[PDB]
Amino acid sequence: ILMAMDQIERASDKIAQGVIIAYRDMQLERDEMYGYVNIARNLDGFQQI
Amino acid sequence: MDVLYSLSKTLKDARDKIVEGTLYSNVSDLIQQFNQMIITMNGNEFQTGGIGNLPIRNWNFNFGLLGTTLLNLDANYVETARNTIDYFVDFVDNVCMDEMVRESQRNGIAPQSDSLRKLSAIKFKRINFDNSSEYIENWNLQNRRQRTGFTFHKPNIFPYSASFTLNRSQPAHDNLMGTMWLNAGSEIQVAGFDYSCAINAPANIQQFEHIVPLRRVLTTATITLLPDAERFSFPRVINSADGATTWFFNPVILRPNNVEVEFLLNGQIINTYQARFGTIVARNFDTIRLSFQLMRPPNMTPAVAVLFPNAQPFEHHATVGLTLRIESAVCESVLADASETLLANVTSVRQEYAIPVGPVFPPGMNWTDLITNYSPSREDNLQRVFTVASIRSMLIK
Amino acid sequence: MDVLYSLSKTLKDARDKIVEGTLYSNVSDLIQQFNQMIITMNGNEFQTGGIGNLPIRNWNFNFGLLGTTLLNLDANYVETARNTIDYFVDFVDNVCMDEMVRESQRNGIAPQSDSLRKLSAIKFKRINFDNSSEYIENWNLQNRRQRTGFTFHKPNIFPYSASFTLNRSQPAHDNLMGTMWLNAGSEIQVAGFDYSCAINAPANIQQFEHIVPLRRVLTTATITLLPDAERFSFPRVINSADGATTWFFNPVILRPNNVEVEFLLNGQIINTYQARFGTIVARNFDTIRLSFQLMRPPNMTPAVAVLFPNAQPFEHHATVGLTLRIESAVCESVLADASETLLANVTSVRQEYAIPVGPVFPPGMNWTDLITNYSPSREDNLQRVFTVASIRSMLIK
Amino acid sequence: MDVLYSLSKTLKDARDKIVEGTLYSNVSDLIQQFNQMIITMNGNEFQTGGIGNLPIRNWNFNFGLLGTTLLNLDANYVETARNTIDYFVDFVDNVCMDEMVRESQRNGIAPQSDSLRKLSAIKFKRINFDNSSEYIENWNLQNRRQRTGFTFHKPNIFPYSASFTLNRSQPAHDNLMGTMWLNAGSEIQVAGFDYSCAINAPANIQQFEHIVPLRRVLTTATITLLPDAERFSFPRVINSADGATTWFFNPVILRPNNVEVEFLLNGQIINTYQARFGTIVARNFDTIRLSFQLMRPPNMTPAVAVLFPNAQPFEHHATVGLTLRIESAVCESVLADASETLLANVTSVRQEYAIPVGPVFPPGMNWTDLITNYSPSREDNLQRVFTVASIRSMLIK
Amino acid sequence: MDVLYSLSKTLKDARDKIVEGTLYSNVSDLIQQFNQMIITMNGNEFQTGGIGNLPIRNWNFNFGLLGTTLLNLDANYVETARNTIDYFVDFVDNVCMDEMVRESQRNGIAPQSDSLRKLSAIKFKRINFDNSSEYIENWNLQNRRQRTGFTFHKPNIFPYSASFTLNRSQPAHDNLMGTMWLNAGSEIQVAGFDYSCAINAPANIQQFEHIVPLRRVLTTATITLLPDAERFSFPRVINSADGATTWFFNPVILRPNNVEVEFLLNGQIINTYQARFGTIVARNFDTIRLSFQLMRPPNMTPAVAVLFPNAQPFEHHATVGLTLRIESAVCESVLADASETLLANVTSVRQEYAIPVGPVFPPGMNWTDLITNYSPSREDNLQRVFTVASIRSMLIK
Repeated sequence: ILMAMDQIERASDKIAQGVIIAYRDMQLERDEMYGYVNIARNLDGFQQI
Repeated sequence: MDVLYSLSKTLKDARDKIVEGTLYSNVSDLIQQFNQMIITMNGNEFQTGGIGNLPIRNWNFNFGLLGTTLLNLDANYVETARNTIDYFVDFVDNVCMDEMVRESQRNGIAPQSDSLRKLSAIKFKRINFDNSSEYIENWNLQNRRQRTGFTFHKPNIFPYSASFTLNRSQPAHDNLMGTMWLNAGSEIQVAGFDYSCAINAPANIQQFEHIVPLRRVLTTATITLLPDAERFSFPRVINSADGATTWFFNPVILRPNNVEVEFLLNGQIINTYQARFGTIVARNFDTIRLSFQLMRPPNMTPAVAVLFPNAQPFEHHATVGLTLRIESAVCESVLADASETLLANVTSVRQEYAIPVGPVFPPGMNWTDLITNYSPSREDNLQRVFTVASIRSMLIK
Repeated sequence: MDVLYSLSKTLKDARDKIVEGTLYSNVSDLIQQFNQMIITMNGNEFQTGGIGNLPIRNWNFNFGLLGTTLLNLDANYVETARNTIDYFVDFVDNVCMDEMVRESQRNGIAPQSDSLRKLSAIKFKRINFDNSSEYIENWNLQNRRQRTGFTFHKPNIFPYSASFTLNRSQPAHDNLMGTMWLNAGSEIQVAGFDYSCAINAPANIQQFEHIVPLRRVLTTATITLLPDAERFSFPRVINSADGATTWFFNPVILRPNNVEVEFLLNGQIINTYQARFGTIVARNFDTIRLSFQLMRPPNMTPAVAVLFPNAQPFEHHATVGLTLRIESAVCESVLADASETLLANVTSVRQEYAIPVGPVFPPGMNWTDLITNYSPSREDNLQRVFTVASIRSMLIK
Repeated sequence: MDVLYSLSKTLKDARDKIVEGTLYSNVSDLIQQFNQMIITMNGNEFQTGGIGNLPIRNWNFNFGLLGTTLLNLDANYVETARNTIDYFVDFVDNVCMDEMVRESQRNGIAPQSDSLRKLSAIKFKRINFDNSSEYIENWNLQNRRQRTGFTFHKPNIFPYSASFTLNRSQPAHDNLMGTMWLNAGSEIQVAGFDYSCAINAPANIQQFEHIVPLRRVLTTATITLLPDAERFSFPRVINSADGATTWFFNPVILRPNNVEVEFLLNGQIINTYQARFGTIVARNFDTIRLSFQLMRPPNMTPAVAVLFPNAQPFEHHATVGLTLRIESAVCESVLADASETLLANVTSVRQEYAIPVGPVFPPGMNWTDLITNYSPSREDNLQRVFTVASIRSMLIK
Repeated sequence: MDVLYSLSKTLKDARDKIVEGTLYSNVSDLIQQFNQMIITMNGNEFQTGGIGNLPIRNWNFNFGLLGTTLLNLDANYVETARNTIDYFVDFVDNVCMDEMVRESQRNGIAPQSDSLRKLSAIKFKRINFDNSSEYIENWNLQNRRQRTGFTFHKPNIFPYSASFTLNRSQPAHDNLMGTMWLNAGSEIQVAGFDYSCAINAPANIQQFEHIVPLRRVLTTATITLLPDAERFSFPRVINSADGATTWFFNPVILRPNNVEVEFLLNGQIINTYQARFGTIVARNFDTIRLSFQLMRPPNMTPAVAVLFPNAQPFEHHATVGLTLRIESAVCESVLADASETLLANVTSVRQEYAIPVGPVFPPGMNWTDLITNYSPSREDNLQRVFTVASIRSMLIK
């Protein structure tokens, strides 16, 4: 139940996993379930708080 | 390193299998992997070039994502896929060409160019499509302190040397007895010559020996053995080491008897063959030792009776020849062969941008100068450059 | 053209994947591909042959779809698939044989046989599984006018040519001096012969120059260099250019001096190597130039002075030989290679049905005449026939 | 039989595809296959070894299922996978080694060891995965009587036999007219020599004939024809037929004319090539019969009158030769090649433990004696051993 | 590797900080580390030895915990800690000794014994306490490929070579003018001798120079320079150059004039010193060249007037000397010194268990033969073994 915690937690459609702010013009992603959605798959390259 | 191969394999798959008309269900895994790769590589900066004459280029990865909706692929899908593919493959090829042109005398198993240094981070370890290629599999095996292997067709492993050693010598050079050989490529030609046909040697039989070691460990080698060597079967005029002496050599190929080969490893006997020819094989050997007897025929015809006088005045000298060719063999280290294009591609890329000679590799990538002083660090660097060259060979055909 | 390769690849996968015991998820994509193929191919009749001794057969695909099972297959499903596989492999073999034996001066990129043209319509483009082989990738990339090439090992490129040249000649034929060469297959052997031992030439050194052109350029080639002629070193009775009288030949081999191997591009110096022998690498070239000097030995022992006097008559002539052998290279245009059985398959299919000499290929599929008159139209036709043969060589081992 | 190949393939795929970071939608089917194989292979004991010096080994399988819930493979999953993969690799290697050396003269196309016999029952049939290599698919095709095919590169098909015959001889061996030929590997060099230059034979033309029977059937073979013997041109001292005397040889090479080369199948003419040196191509043949001519030149120069005097003495004799080599071929049976390491592999594994041998295989896998007498049972046993070797080469290098 | 040093440091602190009566405030972190180590290591199994003379030792980690109470430690707590301390010390010592006697040709940095390879797993990373010694810090900084650095007290870098050269020579050995030098450890004692007293030489100055190449590059070298040599300053009897007899050498010391010491790097004269003695500093150097001149005394007193006759008969010779000693050194690569004793411990265990000799280390782990050909692979092996020895020396004095 702990090894698969992240998959159960993230797949929920009521809570998110954080917010990324960059103040730089960045494009959005295209997915076959949300259409044009603003999603960041990874969090590399920023300060984690 | 392995991340680069995963990217190369994914790029090849996207370049090839994405064609009009195919069912989308056949590339669902491929399209998902491609989307994951685009996500991982996006939003990063990479630099290349700066040493020698490689044009410095700057890459910024701002790209979209391929759709996962169309039931059957269409033309615009292909055009967008190729639009991404061209930039990705240009980046891959430039990364490879930048990696090939830098070397380190120590720790050659590690990345040297900035691109592979950045790709070593754990963040970029999300793209590991497969390791089906033999060279990349060998690299992974070497990365975990385990046995490796390679398969080659006629691998040039013998050092290039051309010399002859005399056992009996005279200043006038008219009564000689010695061994002449040439170790070129993957073929060995050894011929022992005598001027008297054993008229004064004990028991009318002359014994000849010849030793050629090796710098690595060949394994499971098919060896072709044939008598009466080719190159040493016609008259020659050859200079000597004195720097002022020239002698003549008139060969007459006798028949070889009691041919003895000895495959040695670490100063021990592993395979021994006697009085056999055709195609032979040894399991594991490190050096080759050959033994044979030059025998004077006790029975002669007048046409032969004039050929071998019983006095010092000699009209024709005698010798026997042996040829040894390695057709197929298995090695544990990277070796340049005649059935691949790796070392040739590395040298071509080196000379294309005219990189100045490094501290480790001899100038011009001269193979003989590399093999005459083979070192394990040079072996590791050669393995790295050969793996990256094989990665390059998967893109430009 | 792509449809035939799709058929071959999917037939091999279906034959070598659907065996009793495997899980259902291992053949899902293949099962759907076969279902789509059966849906698309049924109904459309086809005709093969019509020319030569190849029988004129008919085809009308009347096969239903395949089943499935959740746990594992059953042998009845296996044989139901196998019968359809047999019909399809017969059809593919027949259409490949039909495609092999048609050619014309007009653009050969377009299909020629009616079966392929009827297959190449938009109506049957959905059955396009993948392009992962080598020749198919080359074809697809050449369709879009990009960098193309093929992997060659011991390429049989140079035409059969046995000719010699003279620099000074006499009607008596006892004072010859010139260059004799034999460039057969992938091996180049050039020998410069002198009878006067350079006792009359300035600086006592005789210069020999040899040049050989190449029709199609080469890239990242590896060539071994041996400073001898293991073939042109025998006593010979060579016919003169007169056609009725012959002259005598008797060589003695000295070590060549100032061996210069040159690689040029359109008359521009690219790669130079001085006094180096062994496996060397040339970045790119399209012509080969060899220059070497025959030097009279500074010191002559009696066994040497017996043969090279200041007098006129000679019986033991002098000659130095050079060996050139190409191991592997990648060429932009397709060339008949030795590592694959493509040429043999092409000529077998051409000669089975007694198809006379066409307007392009020389009679008997002789390679020397075809490669001596290489043209871009012939290049395209050769590429097409090679790709068809490669597709055919996948189903009937 | 195919179960061992399936085990090798699944182990290799798991070792080169189960790497941390890959998407889980790329190895789902492979992981399903691995888990099902583990489920099917649990609880069965196996005994391996017990012949010769090969140690006796025992194997027990008892393991739990892997994980299938993660979406990105991490350290623990790959660690467990490698932990079980090492044990499976050891099992495969030892089972293959034990089953390989064993031989029999009855039913050499059936399993021979305890492991293979127990692993080819009904229950263990649900682990077959695929047949992607060439040797295993050839095995499958030959099992149900389909056309057999094999691709070789310069294979050792002709045996080794250095024998010669003389048409006109003398009791003292001074005036001879006969033929010599060295048949070894895939090379055929037949030379004809006439001492008198056909001054007593009609029409001044002397004909030499030779036949070389191949031991099996070939198909789609490329032949390079160099019209000069590389060997039978150096001075020789050769022992005569009776073994009581040896005679002298001083050949001089003359170019051959009216060269006829023919390829016959089932005792019937199939292909005819005349006076075409270089590259030739044949479709299917079983016996090579060569007929060439030597013609005395009509007019001669002052350097030639001393070569062929019509008088009694003879010291230099007109000699011709043809070089026949196969650069590629396709056969229906199995023969030792030059591009791979099958024969080397079997010889190494057999000689490592020195299994006692009966009347099944030739002593020490002597290839020449094996080709000498070729019984179908030997062919089947050799094919089975080569297939097992190919399976072995997939996992352990 | 780092885990081993962490274990060593933690064990040393545990054994030398936990003494009866000490306050809890000085051991809190150490108590936490000990508890973490025992709670992580428990339940595993380890094997070691089995090669040479080390029997297979099996270790099981099963110990209790340490209470977080008893602010002041009593003796019972001391003994309970001591038992586990002794067991851990024995385990660490045996593992280190097993590791110290295994070598490999390639990838020498990585561990070879099964114990360390197992310890390099993922779950054991929890104990990586700290890094404080020179070797551990240098290793962990080399893992990121940063600048390396070691401090040595009078190292031994110069290979032994008691070689001499003669500029002018004759088979009489009574008129010589040359130089003699010794390369023993950190001492360079060069000397230049003359028999003619420079009467024949122009300007009465006999030039002397000498070159000694260092195998590695040093930085921040303090050099003590003295103008007198105390080795080649006594009557001696020395074998000749080739060696056929013995010549005599009767020296007299003279004041060197214009002494020049230069430290070079790749052909650049970096640091210079002219007519200076005492101490000098070279910031970065790899080669040493010394030049000094013998000067005939322009003025003489009766004794030295009779010392050198103007003719060829010479009863006494003249010789100048120099002395160079490396006081302290800083190098980028590991070395053996006269202060640290890690090489001594390595050789001690080597000859304690008499492990066979690998091809990468000369017998006896001698320093002269090893430094004769200093290879990067041997350098990596030296670095690994020296780091392991430094780890060991922190536990067993």
